Amino acid sequence: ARVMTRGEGVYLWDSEGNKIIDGMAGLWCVNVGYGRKDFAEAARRQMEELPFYNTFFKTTHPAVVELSSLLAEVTPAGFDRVFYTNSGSESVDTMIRMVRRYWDVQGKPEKKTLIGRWNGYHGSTIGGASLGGMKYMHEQGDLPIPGMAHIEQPWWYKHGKDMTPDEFGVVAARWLEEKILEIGADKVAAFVGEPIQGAGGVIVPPATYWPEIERICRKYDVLLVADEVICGFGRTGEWFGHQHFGFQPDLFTAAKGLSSGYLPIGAVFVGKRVAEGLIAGGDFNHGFTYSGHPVCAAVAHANVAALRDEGIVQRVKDDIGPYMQKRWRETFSRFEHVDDVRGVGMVQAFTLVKNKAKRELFPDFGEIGTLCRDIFFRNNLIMRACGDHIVSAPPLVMTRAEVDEMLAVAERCLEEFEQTLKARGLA
Amino acid sequence: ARVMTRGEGVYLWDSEGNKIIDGMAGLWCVNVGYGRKDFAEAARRQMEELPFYNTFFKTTHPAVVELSSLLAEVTPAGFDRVFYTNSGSESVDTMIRMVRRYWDVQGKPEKKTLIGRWNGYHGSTIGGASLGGMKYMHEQGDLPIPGMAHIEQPWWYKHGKDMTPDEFGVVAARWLEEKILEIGADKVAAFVGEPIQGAGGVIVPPATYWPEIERICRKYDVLLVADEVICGFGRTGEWFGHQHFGFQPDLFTAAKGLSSGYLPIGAVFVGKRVAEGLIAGGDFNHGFTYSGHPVCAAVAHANVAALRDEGIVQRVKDDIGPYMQKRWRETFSRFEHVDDVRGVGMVQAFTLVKNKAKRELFPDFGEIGTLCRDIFFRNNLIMRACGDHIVSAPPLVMTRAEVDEMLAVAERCLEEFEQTLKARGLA
Repeated sequence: ARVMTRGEGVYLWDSEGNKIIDGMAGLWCVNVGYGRKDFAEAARRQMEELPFYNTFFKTTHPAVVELSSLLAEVTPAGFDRVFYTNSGSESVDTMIRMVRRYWDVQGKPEKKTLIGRWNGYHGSTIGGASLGGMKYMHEQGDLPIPGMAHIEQPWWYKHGKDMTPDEFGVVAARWLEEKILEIGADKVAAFVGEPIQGAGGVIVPPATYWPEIERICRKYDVLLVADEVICGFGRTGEWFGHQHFGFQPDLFTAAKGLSSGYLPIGAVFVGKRVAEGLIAGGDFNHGFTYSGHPVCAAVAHANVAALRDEGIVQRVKDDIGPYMQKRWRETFSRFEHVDDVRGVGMVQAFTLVKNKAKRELFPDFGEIGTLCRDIFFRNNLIMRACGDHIVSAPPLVMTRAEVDEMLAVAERCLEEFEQTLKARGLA
Repeated sequence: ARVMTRGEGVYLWDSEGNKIIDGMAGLWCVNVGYGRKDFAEAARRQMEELPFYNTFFKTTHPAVVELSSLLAEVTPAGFDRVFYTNSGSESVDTMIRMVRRYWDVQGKPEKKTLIGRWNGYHGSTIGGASLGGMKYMHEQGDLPIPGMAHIEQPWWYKHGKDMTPDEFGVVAARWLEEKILEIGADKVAAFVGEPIQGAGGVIVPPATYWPEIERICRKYDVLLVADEVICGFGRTGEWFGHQHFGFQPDLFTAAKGLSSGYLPIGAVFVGKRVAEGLIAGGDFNHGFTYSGHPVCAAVAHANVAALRDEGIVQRVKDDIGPYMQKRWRETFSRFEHVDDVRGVGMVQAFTLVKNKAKRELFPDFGEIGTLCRDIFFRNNLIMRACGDHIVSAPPLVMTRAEVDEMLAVAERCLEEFEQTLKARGLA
């Protein structure tokens, strides 16, 4: 009977008048928060004026031109080429086609294999699911399609053995070199990864990881792609997660965080090297020119402008981010069954564990996470479980009072969670 | 710089006040025509009120519920299960995954091959391009992905030899039986086809074709899938092209015709048998419940309501359709280098040919269509060239005056085109 009635800021309300804290910002994407009535006006105006632009005209729709110009002001130097899509999933599928076409154009038609990671998520298309490494997605299908390979994820809690996180980062990155050499560098087109793995559980790699991944890609002349599905548009305090981790990808993909989810959209941001190679090839020219639904572009422009002009991204970096990260660690580090408390900017997580001292996970990874999640939900807090990882990505506009409000509810729920563990003898 | 400034009804206007006739309704999809300010109000209202619906609630967004209920009132019996997407390309990719999962659930994981047609078009994803039969899309890669096969298209003008269209329909459909038997029925999941091939040049199959295709699919336990990317939402005078051709697909895919292109959207309409088979599996349940961007759904609802309530689809069947078809044939049948004048409802075409009597096509199929297309554009009429086929699919609301206006401009260009052939000695 429970229906959602409205949203404002970080809150949702139901038909019974109950306030719900959205600690996940819809699908990790409602970065400016709920209730942006100004976006509705942007959509209305664009649709009344010119919701279409026909290819009969050799020019680009002014709404799309304006969006691309704003994006160029906020994206790293050298990403003047943007190919618009309808979603993060389509962005990934397009990027796969682009990376393969680039090598064809270069006269290296064998260079077609993309390398991803286990527990990596890259959307839901046949191609994206194949690049992804989600156990259940490959489990129930014909995946992966040819020319896809996977390396283990940089999850220190599980795989670190006796290494420090920094030592482990180097070893985890070197799995890419090992895989490139196993396949043959001349068969490898790209490595693709989320700066922080989102759906996998907010797996935050060690500081040593991305620099070594980047060194390895450059050494073997393999393209480097960041999937900014979740880290894009201010989530880490930088505009894009790759900026936080300090690597410089050749292309990066974006999902509906581009519009804070208010209309469906995505994009592939294409760097100078690949853009020039594809422009010589010619078969993405239609897309580079005529991609982007004008009404969706108008909403995304309003959203990106708000992110910049209202100082929202800067505020994550300098203000609410450090506050959230400190408070997050203060709140959860004391629990007997919580470990690997982690996060940066406005994405954060922890893992529910059987025994901290032994780094021992619960068996049937996910059962305990579901149990904890159900408690959060009963208490009108949205934070999700990915296996036994608990994850949070609230709207970036969250105030310190709202941070503290959310944490107080979560803290109460964790106390309940541990009581239920003990009472069922699983502790 | 020639820029588009506005659209109304069947007309587009440029920056220099020129009135252009859109004989193609955007991407074959602007079915209610341009200037629908009421669609803008629907989008505004939905975005102000509730543009999101969170999975925290186990209910469906009211705008999506309302859209699905309306669609069920106009779609064929048995398609109560709809899975929304952002585009026709995503619909196809989703449909491929569904068809494969359905057989997985039935305990037949070997039944994975989908059969399409040469010159068939099913969107731009890796999966869709592989199912499609566009030669250039394939060799611009290492498509198709595995588990895809193709049969020849039912194009009588080229492949009919000395059969009548109806004899040829049976022959062209039996190519499917041949391919199923070659592969083995136990390895074949589905046959997929556009009721009329759109991008392939409005190839209209003989009346005998679809019933034979259906007989074959049912005999060999192969699913039958209609791609309604272009035939959908009133184009043939029926709601869907499969209804015109009198076949019952097990699933069918839709593109942004669902919203007349005003916002990006698509859908997979899933028949009772496949829906029941998937609901047992459980892994499209999230999509079946939570698919559909609510703002896009509100615009699509307004569009589908207008198509029904303003009598637009019925008018194609009983009124403007017959008129267009009669006038089209009256206008083009007389020309020396025009043959196979064809169409139904508001989709129509012809083929530019070297010699009618010999059914001889121009060499380098495409050069000639382009030169005819160029004349059309110079005279501010948008009709598309697919190889040497000239195609038209105007907004369904086009009036008799506008039909005659359009054909008058087309006639002048064809009168011109043939004069230009001789002057080059290509005639």
